[PDB]
Amino acid sequence: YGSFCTQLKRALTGIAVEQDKNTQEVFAQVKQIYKTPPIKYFGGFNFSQILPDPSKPSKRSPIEDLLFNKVTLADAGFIKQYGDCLGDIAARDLICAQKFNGLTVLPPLLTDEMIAQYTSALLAGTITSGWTFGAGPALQIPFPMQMAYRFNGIGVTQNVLYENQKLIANQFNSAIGKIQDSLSSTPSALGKLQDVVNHNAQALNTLVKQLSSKFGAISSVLNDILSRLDPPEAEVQIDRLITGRLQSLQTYVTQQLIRAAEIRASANLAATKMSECVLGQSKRVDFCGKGYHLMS
Amino acid sequence: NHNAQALNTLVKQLSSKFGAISSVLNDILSRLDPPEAEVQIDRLITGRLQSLQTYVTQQLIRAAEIRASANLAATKMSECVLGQSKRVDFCGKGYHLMS
Amino acid sequence: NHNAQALNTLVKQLSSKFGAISSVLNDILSRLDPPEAEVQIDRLITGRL
Amino acid sequence: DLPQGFSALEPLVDLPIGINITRFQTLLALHRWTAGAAAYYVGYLQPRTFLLKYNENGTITDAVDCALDPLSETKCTLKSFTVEKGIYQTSNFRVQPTESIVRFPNITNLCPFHEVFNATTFASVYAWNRKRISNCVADYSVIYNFAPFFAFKCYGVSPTKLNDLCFTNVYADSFVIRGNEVSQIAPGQTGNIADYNYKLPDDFTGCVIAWNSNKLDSKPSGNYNYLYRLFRKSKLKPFERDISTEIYQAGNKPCNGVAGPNCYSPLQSYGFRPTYGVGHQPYRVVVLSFELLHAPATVCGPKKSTNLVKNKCVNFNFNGLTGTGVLTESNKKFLPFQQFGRDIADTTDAVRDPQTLEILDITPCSFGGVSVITPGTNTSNQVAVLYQGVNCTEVQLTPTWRVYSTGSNVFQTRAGCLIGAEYVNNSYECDIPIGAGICASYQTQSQSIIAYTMSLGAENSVAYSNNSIAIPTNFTISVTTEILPVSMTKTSVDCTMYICGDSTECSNLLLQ
Amino acid sequence: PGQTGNIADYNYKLPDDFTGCVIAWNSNKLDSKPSGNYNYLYRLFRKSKLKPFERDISTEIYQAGNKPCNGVAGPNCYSPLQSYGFRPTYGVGHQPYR
Amino acid sequence: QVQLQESGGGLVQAGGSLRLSCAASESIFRMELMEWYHQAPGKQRELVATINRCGSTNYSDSVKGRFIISSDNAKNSVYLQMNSLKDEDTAVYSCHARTWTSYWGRGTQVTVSS
Ligand SMILES: *[C@@H]1O[C@H](CO)[C@@H](O[C@@H]2O[C@H](CO)[C@@H](O)[C@H](O)[C@H]2NC(C)=O)[C@H](O)[C@H]1NC(C)=O
Ligand SMILES: *[C@@H]1O[C@H](CO)[C@@H](O[C@@H]2O[C@H](CO)[C@@H](O)[C@H](O)[C@H]2NC(C)=O)[C@H](O)[C@H]1NC(C)=O
Ligand SMILES: *[C@@H]1O[C@H](CO)[C@@H](O[C@@H]2O[C@H](CO)[C@@H](O)[C@H](O)[C@H]2NC(C)=O)[C@H](O)[C@H]1NC(C)=O
Ligand SMILES: *[C@@H]1O[C@H](CO)[C@@H](O)[C@H](O)[C@H]1NC(C)=O
Ligand SMILES: *[C@@H]1O[C@H](CO)[C@@H](O)[C@H](O)[C@H]1NC(C)=O
Ligand SMILES: *[C@@H]1O[C@H](CO)[C@@H](O)[C@H](O)[C@H]1NC(C)=O
Ligand SMILES: *[C@@H]1O[C@H](CO)[C@@H](O)[C@H](O)[C@H]1NC(C)=O
Ligand SMILES: *[C@@H]1O[C@H](CO)[C@@H](O)[C@H](O)[C@H]1NC(C)=O
Ligand SMILES: *[C@@H]1O[C@H](CO)[C@@H](O)[C@H](O)[C@H]1NC(C)=O
Ligand SMILES: *[C@@H]1O[C@H](CO)[C@@H](O)[C@H](O)[C@H]1NC(C)=O
Ligand SMILES: *[C@@H]1O[C@H](CO)[C@@H](O)[C@H](O)[C@H]1NC(C)=O
Repeated sequence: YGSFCTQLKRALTGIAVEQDKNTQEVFAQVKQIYKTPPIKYFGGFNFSQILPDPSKPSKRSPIEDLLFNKVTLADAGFIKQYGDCLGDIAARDLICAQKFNGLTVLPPLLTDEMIAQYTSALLAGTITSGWTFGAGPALQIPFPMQMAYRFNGIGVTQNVLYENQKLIANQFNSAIGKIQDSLSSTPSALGKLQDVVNHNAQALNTLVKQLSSKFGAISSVLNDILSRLDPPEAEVQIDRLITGRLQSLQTYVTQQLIRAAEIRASANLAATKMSECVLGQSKRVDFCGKGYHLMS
Repeated sequence: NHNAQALNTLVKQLSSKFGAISSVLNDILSRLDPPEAEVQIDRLITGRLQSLQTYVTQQLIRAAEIRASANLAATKMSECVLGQSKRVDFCGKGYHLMS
Repeated sequence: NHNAQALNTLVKQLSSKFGAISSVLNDILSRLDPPEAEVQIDRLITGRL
Repeated sequence: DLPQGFSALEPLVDLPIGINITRFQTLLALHRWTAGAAAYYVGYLQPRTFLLKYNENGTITDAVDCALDPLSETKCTLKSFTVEKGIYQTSNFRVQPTESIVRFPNITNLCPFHEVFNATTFASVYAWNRKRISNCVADYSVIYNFAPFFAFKCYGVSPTKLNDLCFTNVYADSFVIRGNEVSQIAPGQTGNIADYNYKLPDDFTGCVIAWNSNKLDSKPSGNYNYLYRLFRKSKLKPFERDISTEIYQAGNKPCNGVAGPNCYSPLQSYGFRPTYGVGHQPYRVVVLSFELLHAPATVCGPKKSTNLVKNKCVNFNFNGLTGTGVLTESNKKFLPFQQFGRDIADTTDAVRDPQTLEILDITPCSFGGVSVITPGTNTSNQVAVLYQGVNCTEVQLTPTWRVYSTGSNVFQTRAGCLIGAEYVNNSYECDIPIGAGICASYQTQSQSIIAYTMSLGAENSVAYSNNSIAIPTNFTISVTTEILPVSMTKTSVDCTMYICGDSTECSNLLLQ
Repeated sequence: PGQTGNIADYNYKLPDDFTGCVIAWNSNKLDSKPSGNYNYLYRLFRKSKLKPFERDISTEIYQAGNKPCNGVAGPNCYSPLQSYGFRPTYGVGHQPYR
Repeated sequence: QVQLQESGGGLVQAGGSLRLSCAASESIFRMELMEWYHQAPGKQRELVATINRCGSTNYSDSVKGRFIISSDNAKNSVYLQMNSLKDEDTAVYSCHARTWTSYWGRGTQVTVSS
């Protein structure tokens, strides 16, 4: 029938490489891993709700823990050992059915611990250095002075902060505190991240279920066709199944290509936001929040 | 490299039988009789149409990606070259001077 | 213009034989026998899909 | 020894021998006798796949075997003689079965096909007989010895494959019809026989056997013992008979039991004579109808039943259902009337043993994918092999080459297990990505091809104090480059030349 | 091509990719006798099926038991060369065909 | 299942002779390389002798004129014929073979009394 399968494999391999490229581009802006000082006192600002928690083995901040627990995952790409499928617990899930038909899920190159380390490095750098660590060597500065200069950036003089430090610190602490409860209470907060998993699972399940159609033949099982018909009268039946399954595979591959393109666009936007709102201050309207931007 | 590979694959697709008895139309026309030839020619026609459709769709997707890249390049030329940019890490690493 | 052209082409595609003896299902179901009509209806179904 | 290099071989002679050959022999010439000595090399060919290279002169100057080592398999897959640095996917690995098992019921009797195919009398078409066959071993190769017909005519199956399948019940219908009405005994047919006397369903699965019987059903005066129905209010439903005899009415007034005007008898007798044309001579017809497997099977051919094995990748044949897999014990609670078990993809996964009423579960044998990690061929010929998504305790395998495990060449990662690489505690930048936080590279000197954990970046820690600042005292001007694609190649394609060429019939076919 | 039976796998076997023609015609007026033609034979027993375009000529006493035949057609010992019985009063399905 | 196993080590007086018999479980006609390494206590391993598929044989400086390496084709094995033993030849000997992945033997002890 030609070389359709080489094309399908090439397309899927390209998408698989593109995903790792997206993650690496987004999360790896800085090439030095900074450490926060042992003593946590930044003029009254409470950063304990975003800095890593050393007590837990995972070394993740409480908000990161809430986000990770809020989004469920279907397949993590780990060792789905054949022994588990053969264990015969009388509960045959969809993963074993997908595995038995030649569809597999590969694991990402960057484990969650590495991403957490990258995020913690970025947070420590932007807390102890300001925005200088994104344009050269990291230069230390006290946090109230950095806040004064960020205030001066938006057209409000410095003396507004130094005479209102306690009130601003309390407001910032309360605003940070309300975020966790807002995330927990809302049921559909993380819908964008869940839709990806749901769509991929639906596509794979539809591809698996497509195997039970006749496509005009006398049976949907090749062994029955081979054992019930003459040697030269079975090709005219097998051809219909082959054509139908090739059509299904082509449809799945095209859909995956389009979805990958959209996700790549989103990843590029996220990388731009990270480079412009985190490593510096932005004067663009409604790009890094609503209002006058200070930091992210 | 990608364009050359696509064209070469499209050319090489012409040597497949697609279930017919031969991949050359002259052999099919000169061996079988007028009424039957069709049941064989239709297979080749369908296969070649499928190959052409696949190639066209792939070209469309690649063209969309290249257009996105070209738009980004035009924006970079308008902002970094014809002026100075205060956007961080848009026109180089560091503080921008010119391009 | 593009949307209208796409819709008009999709409508006009219904007048092609796709290798069958006729492009109207009633003619195929009135001229040929029950067990033979299928080999003709399948071509139209595949083409329209 | 045999010299290095390549030299292709060219054919001379092909002959139509057409005999068994199992052994051969070499002759020698001895002068007279006198002493002598000879030497010769003998090798055995095997079915292989090669990649041969032709130079500009048309001669074969190089070849690559595709089943010698992972590098050669990668070269064959890429269709090239050079491989660049990276990780490629080459093939899959599967476990082949060991033996075969067959399980058939406890059937000893022989099916009674003799009493059907000749009984010196056949029932009329309007009231046809019907015999039910069950609980017997069916031999369809003896049917040819009972009736002088030409060939079968089967719709759902093939005549030569009837000795393997195992059915639930068989039905035989017999009658006598006219010569030109035989073509009406088929699915989707309309005629006097089809819709008034004997109607076949649209999804028929069986065979039709019709043969001429002019020497038994014909008389010089004329046979009048065979009748058929002519008038009927409505068409027949599939597999239905009518026996009732009455006076059909074709008018408004009632017949009142007399065949007067608009009153006829819907039972016309065939007139059979020995001087008629072929299309009018009597034909004896027997239809065999098969019932597929939904209940315990009862009728099928003479296949021996072997022993039952478990926990082994084996081939199975349960009542005509053939496959390969691993059969284990079952915790499923089958109902008494159930015999099979189906899954999401609608394939059998739980079966009931025909001899002992026991349930078995089927699982496909182990399989997986293989990736080859290699540096450039310009550097070295050594590779590492990654079995994807497999606990590295499992590893007749499909690939021809076999791996041998030493103490330290086998490593287990979260993406499978890696053979031919050495693990180290050092952390460098990633070179050849493998899986979850693992990379591989080539060492200077399996000692070569080391696998390590990728390093995020150099460690740092900026001193922070609430009365200290750091101010630069010098600058540096830097110039960097950034590359961006803009446009690609513009191509145009011609339909008629690509699909059909200079042919005219193909273009006419494509026009529609 | 792709047929199974006595003739197909024990006497004459055709390949699955056959490219040719078959010509068969009735010869009842030449190959039939009132007493019965016995000059045409066919093989009945064979250990294994025939490869395409392969013939067999050897005449031997086929063994259907564990004990050796020892050259006598006794118990579980037969002759795998059965003679066609051709008569002019047979049905069409039994008449000889060339 | 193990690729290579060596045998022949023991106690031998100075000036004697010995034979080492590294036997492989795969056809040696595709191994492309058979190497002998010796490690004495206190130092690292050092190359001893090398034989390749074509037939070329190589030795290091402290080898030539003392002992040789050969191989027969009746049984899959590589033989090293230790001759003219001296004190520093006491070491553990290993055999190595690389087709597309290096296979290492267990090694055997060789001690010479002086
Ligand atoms: C910064 O915020 C954290 C969490 O809101 C504070 O930790 C709380 O401390 C009080 C008293 O020390 C405890 O009763 C709470 O249980 C703590 N919260 C949690 C979640 O454990 C922390 O004290 C704040 N920083 C300062 C300087 O007050
Ligand atoms: C800032 O850096 C520049 C370049 O790194 C310094 O200029 C160098 O000075 C040394 C010592 O006089 C010369 O040997 C080099 O040739 C100079 N480099 C160039 C490119 O001219 C400069 O001195 C530094 N600033 C200060 C205040 O020392
Ligand atoms: C291929 O070559 C080997 C050695 O070159 C052959 O030698 C046989 O090796 C086996 C394994 O030890 C012995 O059991 C036989 O007795 C050897 N044959 C002899 C001594 O004549 C052998 O023909 C092949 N070995 C394989 C295929 O493993
Ligand atoms: C190819 O053939 C030409 C003509 O004989 C000859 O000159 C040339 O050397 C050949 N090339 C090779 C590689 O042998
Ligand atoms: C049925 O078969 C034979 C033909 O072989 C037929 O002549 C006869 O009427 C029946 N058999 C017997 C034994 O009567
Ligand atoms: C069965 O009964 C109905 C009811 O009278 C009658 O109309 C019909 O013709 C009969 N036969 C069939 C096949 O329905
Ligand atoms: C079938 O026969 C075998 C052998 O005689 C016996 O072991 C088995 O119990 C029988 N099963 C049934 C259902 O008759
Ligand atoms: C692999 O199998 C071994 C066999 O006992 C087991 O100890 C181990 O936990 C398994 N590992 C994984 C990742 O399945
Ligand atoms: C690499 O790290 C593991 C974990 O501590 C350790 O057990 C292993 O011995 C290390 N490698 C070497 C060569 O020591
Ligand atoms: C920050 O200020 C506090 C005053 O409350 C002082 O105790 C502390 O030492 C200062 N930080 C450093 C690093 O000296
Ligand atoms: C050829 O000979 C072998 C051994 O004598 C035998 O098993 C086989 O049936 C014969 N015929 C064919 C077609 O192989």
